[PDB]
Amino acid sequence: RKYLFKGKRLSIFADKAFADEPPEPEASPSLWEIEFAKQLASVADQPFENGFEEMIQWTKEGKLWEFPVNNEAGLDDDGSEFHEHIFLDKYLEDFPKQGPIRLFMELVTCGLSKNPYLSVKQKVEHIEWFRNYFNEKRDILKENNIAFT
Amino acid sequence: EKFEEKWNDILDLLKHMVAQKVKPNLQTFNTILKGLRKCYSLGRIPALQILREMKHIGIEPSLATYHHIIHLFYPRDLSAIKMPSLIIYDIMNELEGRTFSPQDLDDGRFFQLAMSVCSSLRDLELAYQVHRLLNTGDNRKLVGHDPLRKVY
Amino acid sequence: YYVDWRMLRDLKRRKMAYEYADERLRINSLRKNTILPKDLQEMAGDEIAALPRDSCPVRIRNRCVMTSRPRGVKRRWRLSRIVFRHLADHGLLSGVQRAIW
Amino acid sequence: LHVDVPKDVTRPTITTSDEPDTLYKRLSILVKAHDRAVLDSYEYFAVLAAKELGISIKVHEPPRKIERFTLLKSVHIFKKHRVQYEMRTLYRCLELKHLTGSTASVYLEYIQRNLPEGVAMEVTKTQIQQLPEHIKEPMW
Amino acid sequence: KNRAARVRVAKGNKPVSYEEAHAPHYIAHRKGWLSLHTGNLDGEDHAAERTLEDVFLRKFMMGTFPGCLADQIVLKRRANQVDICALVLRQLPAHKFYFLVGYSETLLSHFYKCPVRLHLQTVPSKVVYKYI
Ligand SMILES: [Mg+2]
Repeated sequence: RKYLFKGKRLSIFADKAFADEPPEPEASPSLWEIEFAKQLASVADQPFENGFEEMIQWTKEGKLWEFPVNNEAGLDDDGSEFHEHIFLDKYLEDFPKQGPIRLFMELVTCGLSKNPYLSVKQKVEHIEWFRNYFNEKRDILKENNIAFT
Repeated sequence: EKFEEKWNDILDLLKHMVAQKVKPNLQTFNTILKGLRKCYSLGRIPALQILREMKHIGIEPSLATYHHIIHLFYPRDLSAIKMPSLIIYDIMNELEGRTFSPQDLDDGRFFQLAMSVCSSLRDLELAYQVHRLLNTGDNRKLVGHDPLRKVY
Repeated sequence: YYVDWRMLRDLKRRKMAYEYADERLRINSLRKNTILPKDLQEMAGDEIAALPRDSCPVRIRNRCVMTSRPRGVKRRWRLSRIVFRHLADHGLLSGVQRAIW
Repeated sequence: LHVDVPKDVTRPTITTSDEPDTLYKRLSILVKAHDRAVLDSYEYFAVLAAKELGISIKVHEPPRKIERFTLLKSVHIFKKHRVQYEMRTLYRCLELKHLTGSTASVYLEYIQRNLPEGVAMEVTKTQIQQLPEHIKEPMW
Repeated sequence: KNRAARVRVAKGNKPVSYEEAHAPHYIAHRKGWLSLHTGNLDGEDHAAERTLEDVFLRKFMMGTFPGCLADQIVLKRRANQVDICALVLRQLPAHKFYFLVGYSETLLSHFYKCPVRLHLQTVPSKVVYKYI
């Protein structure tokens, strides 16, 4: 008799041959859409039932460590590569191609390649400091027969 | 003043939703049914028609959508208790074993309302189906808040 | 408030040595070698001297974090022998017991 | 619960990828603690857990370490009178074998989350992989 | 004579608890450790930081529950979680404990940036091991 899905319908609308044609984020989430979502969450918001459900919520919030333990979780050094940390001679092009300054900077870049506590950006900054230092000391170097830049 | 005019007006808004190529969502139908709870006597045939259109469009009825149909077919202040409607039995068969998620602001209301209808009809078998639905998956999260959890 | 004025002075020495760590590293590197002209090395010997005295990291002293005691400190806990004994003798340090053998 | 029981409990979604899985030839788990009895209970819990998932496990007890240091007993003077303290570290090594990368993550998570207080783990995975494609063929 | 952590004999009228009765040389023999972390195990770091955090957590709980602590608190660190287990006398009303638990947990989680939980076991009165 009172069949839920058998009988006449309004028929104002038609079958959705095309579905969800406009994207859900038509614009950046507005205050109206941001607030309705918060209310939907409260609809199913019930208190913790055991220590598992509490730890699940802490994990979703980042409060509790993820397992298995990864000692480098969230620790990506600018998405670098091993070759960037190890091969640093590209940055010594401005320096003299030979001579005492080249011999010294070779030692500097050798240590920087073996430094696990510095990022590529910090390693480059050590190189740049010496470039500007010797430039300021152009006159003292020239007396010693060393030509810089 | 006139329901027939009022209903024809609300339908006109729906007709302009298709002229402008705007497709309705769950909230659109949920809003219409919540309004129909005022006219219990005359909203029964309109209310069922909406749910059939919901499936044809492809919108999936949520717990809130049934919460409104129950109110409209099982009034709390119902003098005519001699021959109550049987729709509650059909809905429970439809929702048997399904899992539901928060998709509206009246999802919590459904379970408290379903238990009330079971007590009114003095059918304990139906109460087990309603409670059994609450236990499937994580439906327990939609029982209700502090006021409605103790009533259920 | 820190424990005493001696702990405060040390705290500042530790915060100014961190600021001047890179600088004192780069300049001091120019002196700890035999590859650069001695004229440059003598000049870096003066730039390092010109930096503020509190930048020098050998003026830091390890003091008890709770009593600011200069000597008698244990570096693993940063506490003096006297303060460490109070916590150990009470079962408040995890795994520390008396040594009987 | 006597009469009220869940009907269809929700279970997490595990989707098989198309990437090949890691192959761990060995996986050494060195747990450390001040208390031997805690290691015995964890050794029982871990060995029982490994056996229930199909993992092959062996256990041995590395020699314990005791670190002793001396302190001065008096607050002032009285040099000759000292007090000595010690810390004891006890070890239990769970040597697992022939584990895929999915089996080693779920097992390590399960046993790492249940690591008692005062117990530290030192996992040492040993992966086995083919040779680099360049190395496979000498190229001049 | 050794005066360290010894509740000296009175005339038989001083009620000492199990923890108080035992001198330091019974640590690891008859009585255990009040704090359990992995920072004093061999080849482990951050002993200084765990020990300082404990000292504060003990002074904080005393002031937050003044006169309501029957015995010393027990601190348990697992992963980044901190757990405070305290025997508390039944002096205060029940709802006051719910306030102090919510307050002390939230405040200590935002101060050490770790999840902190408070576990309270209520006793009718202090438990006396022996009268000394
Ligand atoms: Mg010194």
